[PDB]
Amino acid sequence: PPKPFFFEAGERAVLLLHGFTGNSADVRMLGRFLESKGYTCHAPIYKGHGVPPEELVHTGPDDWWQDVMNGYEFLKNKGYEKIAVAGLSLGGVFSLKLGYTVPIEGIVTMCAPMYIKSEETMYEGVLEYAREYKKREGKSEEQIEQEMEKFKQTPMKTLKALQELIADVRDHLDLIYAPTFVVQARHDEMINPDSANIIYNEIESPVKQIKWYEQSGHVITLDQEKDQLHEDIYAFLESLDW
Repeated sequence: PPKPFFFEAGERAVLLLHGFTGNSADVRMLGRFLESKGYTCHAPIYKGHGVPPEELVHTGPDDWWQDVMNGYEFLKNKGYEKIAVAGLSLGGVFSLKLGYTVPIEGIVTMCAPMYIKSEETMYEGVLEYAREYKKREGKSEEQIEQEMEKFKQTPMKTLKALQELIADVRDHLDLIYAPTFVVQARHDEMINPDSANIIYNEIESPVKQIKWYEQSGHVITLDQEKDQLHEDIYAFLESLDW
């Protein structure tokens, strides 16, 4: 079972936020890299994540946002005065939201969506995540088929609220002034990659960058360009005033 992590290293702190159906392991290699460069990092786990998929469908963005805000306060309460945030997929949407809610030193958004899909299609992605989870538990083909039949007997009501969240943060991009680095996979199989241009062009931040990765998929932290990604994020964070 994944756990949140807290990697102590230096005075600069980074909150690391995972994606929908993800967990802290999606940002753990980035956390260890930043820790080796002097950055303290903390990654929460959202409610219903890092646990059986059956639990995910009774949670929604109102819950996950509380984990995000508690993760920010965690850092504050441990003595960190300045905090940057980096987020993957839905985590990048929450990074932006935190950026117009509380004091933030810098924002890194990685493959954050600014367009949505149908609720059916989003539930299809939850079903596929549940299948992979159960495959990974080492369940039999027959056992997985029985459990998935039953999983289907329960709607995930909060998918509309997740659509509303993305739309809402998009509409508030003009409130963002913190230095921001927009990261996007050119060929992203899960979201519209033009999302990155929406973020870059609509924030008000005088210090902004965007970088495209040509050989990566959506979960960019775990893909083949992660080492260059690490160095690019480090370079961005070292450029801030702190």
